[PDB]
Order: sequence, then structure tokens, then C-alpha cells
Amino acid sequence: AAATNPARYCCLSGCTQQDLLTLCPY
Amino acid sequence: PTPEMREKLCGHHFVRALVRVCGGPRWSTEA
Repeated sequence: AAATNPARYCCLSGCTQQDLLTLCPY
Repeated sequence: PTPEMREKLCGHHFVRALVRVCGGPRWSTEA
């Protein structure tokens, strides 16, 4: 279910509160 | 104020948004 490195991935393209909603440790 | 515009989150942006969005570890530290 996991993906690549979100920090890098969003840096090039970006991430929605959805992505970030699932990237948080909660 | 500003929705999920999937803007480029380069680590830090990615950090703040990560929070703005959900939060993260604690972000307290000095709190």
C-alpha cells in the first residue's frame, strides 16, 4: 500500500491533503 | 484557506502540509 519517498515525490509534483492525510503517523 | 492544490511539497513544504493536513509526530518540542 505504501509508495516511494513522499518528501521527494511531492517535491517534484506535490501532494494533496489526501496524500499527506495518509503520510502522517496517525 | 487554500485547499489540496497538490502543490509541490519539498520536504519542508511537505512537512508543513503534512501537518496542516494531518499533523505528524508532535511538532511540540518547545511547547
